[PDB]
Amino acid sequence: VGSLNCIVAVSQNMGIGKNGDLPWPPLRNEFRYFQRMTTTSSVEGKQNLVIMGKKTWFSIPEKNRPLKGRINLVLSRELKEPPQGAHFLSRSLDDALKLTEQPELANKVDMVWIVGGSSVYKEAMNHPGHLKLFVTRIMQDFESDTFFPEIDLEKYKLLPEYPGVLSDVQEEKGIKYKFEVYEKND
Ligand SMILES: NC(=O)C1=CN([C@@H]2O[C@H](COP(=O)(O)OP(=O)(O)OC[C@H]3O[C@@H](n4cnc5c(N)ncnc54)[C@H](OP(=O)(O)O)[C@@H]3O)[C@@H](O)[C@H]2O)C=CC1
Ligand SMILES: Nc1nc2sc3cccc(CNc4ccc(C(=O)N[C@@H](CCC(=O)O)C(=O)O)cc4)c3c2c(=O)[nH]1
Repeated sequence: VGSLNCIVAVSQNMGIGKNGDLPWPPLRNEFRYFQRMTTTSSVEGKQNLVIMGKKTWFSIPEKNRPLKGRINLVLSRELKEPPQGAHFLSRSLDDALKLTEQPELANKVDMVWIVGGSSVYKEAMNHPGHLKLFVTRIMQDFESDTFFPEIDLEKYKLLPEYPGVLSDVQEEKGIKYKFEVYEKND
């Protein structure tokens, strides 16, 4: 199995969600960035795995679930089976990551992408080991009811470049944003 990664888009006040959707109106190229990052696999005959909490799964429009071209794994202790359209169900992040080492998935999975929400980001974000964060900084405050956990910059180094990530300011619908990649190894 290849690298472990989180990806998120976050406002200045560290918001990621409001009322089961995003705090901001749709940013179509930002959404395409998420698709591109999470789907593109650096390894022949493998695809990437996405790990998400149950509310994040249900926050994706049903037409667009599962996330195509990726293996979709949902985290829940209440569900008894994967939701309609999802591929796997685990009861803890440790369990999900162990599952990628089983015979079913060992040779199928390239990158693992944690796609939220707050509790799985926080646990992944303190998982000792080599981890990257792909963070879109939405450069405005937006009312939110879900937030991204604190990024400890002593351990997460902001990388000064990364191939395939644009470095300048982006703007859609009057909203400026920029792309960042962080890396820790501990
Ligand atoms: N801006 C962005 O990049 C993103 C925004 N979002 C937004 O965030 C919100 C959804 O996030 P959030 O509310 O944090 O909810 P989550 O997606 O984390 O869902 C929480 C549910 O997932 C299960 N769960 C979470 N972590 C684990 C775990 N480690 N092990 C087992 N089960 C787990 C639980 O289900 P159970 O009770 O069944 O056990 C829990 O009640 C929405 O507003 C969405 O739009 C989400 C992702 C990214
Ligand atoms: N940087 C960032 N991280 C995350 S992490 C995360 C986890 C859950 C939800 C979101 C919400 N944003 C979405 C929601 C759905 C889609 C979707 O259906 N996408 C299709 C293709 C897009 C299209 O149809 O062109 C797909 O990937 O094929 C794309 C983006 C995000 C999200 C985010 O918006 N941005």
